[PDB]
Amino acid sequence: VYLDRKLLTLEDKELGSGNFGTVKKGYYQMKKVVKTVAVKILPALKDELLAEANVMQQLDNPYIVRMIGICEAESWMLVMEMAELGPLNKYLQQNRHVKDKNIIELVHQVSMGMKYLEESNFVHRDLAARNVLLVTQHYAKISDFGLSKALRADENYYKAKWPVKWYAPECINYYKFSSKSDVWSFGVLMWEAFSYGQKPYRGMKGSEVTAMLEKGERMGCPAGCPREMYDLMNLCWTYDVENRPGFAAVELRLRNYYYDVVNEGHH
Ligand SMILES: COc1ccc(Nc2nc(N3CC[C@H](NC(=O)c4ccc(C(=O)O)cc4)C3)nc3scnc23)cc1OC
Repeated sequence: VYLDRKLLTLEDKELGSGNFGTVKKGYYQMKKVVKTVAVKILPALKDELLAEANVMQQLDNPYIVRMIGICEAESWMLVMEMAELGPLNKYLQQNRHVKDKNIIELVHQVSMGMKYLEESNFVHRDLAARNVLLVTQHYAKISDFGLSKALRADENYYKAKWPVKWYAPECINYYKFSSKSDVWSFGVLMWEAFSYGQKPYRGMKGSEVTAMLEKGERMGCPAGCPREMYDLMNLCWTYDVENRPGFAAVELRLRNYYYDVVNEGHH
């Protein structure tokens, strides 16, 4: 898990920054091959990066960004496998030609990764289109585990600036974060994807979003988004935690609809 700084070569330019730290492109000499990497570079900030690394170490799924390891040099560094195409929202903003079938493919991949995360009893707590990274146009991975929590053996939730527009009502009202709250976030992520990376709740303050949702109102159907996918969004935005679907149910719906669209394409 502990990497050798002299086997790591970093670029001068920066890729971008998340909630904390800064990410640069790099190259790491493995056992034989050289691997292209994305490297998060920086007392509280040190522990946050190590907690993020601790979460990633425990995860093993094709639809989740893999950690290569950590290194304490100029600063603490978190070395991850590179996803070359970057954040999903930014990609779709630059590529409006991307077909509806392709969007379904990508959000289904996210649902598979989240089904695994749910099974593993980890809550992501920051699921948004910005935190889905593209390996290719047809391969998405979940990233940015800086706010993620391993659930206690005896509880199905974690009790806690917040990304309010992605948060379920129980997160706001009770500070409770579960796989179900991740499902709510996933609904917002779906809306973002089908809106080609547009920000949700445009022009609204966090408090106004909370007020809107309390009234039972939800964001409208994005232009060109299939009704079946908008229906799934709304299901993810079920106010009641118990009645809201888990990721097993969400993944199955997406899987089945994706196959329907693949079938229509062949006809
Ligand atoms: C195409 O450019 C790219 C190519 C590869 C990558 N690749 C990668 N970037 C990042 N970071 C994690 C932290 C950085 N966040 C933002 O830059 C950002 C973006 C958008 C919003 C918003 O809309 O709110 C917020 C934050 C990006 N992490 C990993 S892990 C494996 N690959 C990457 C990134 C590119 O862009 C950063």
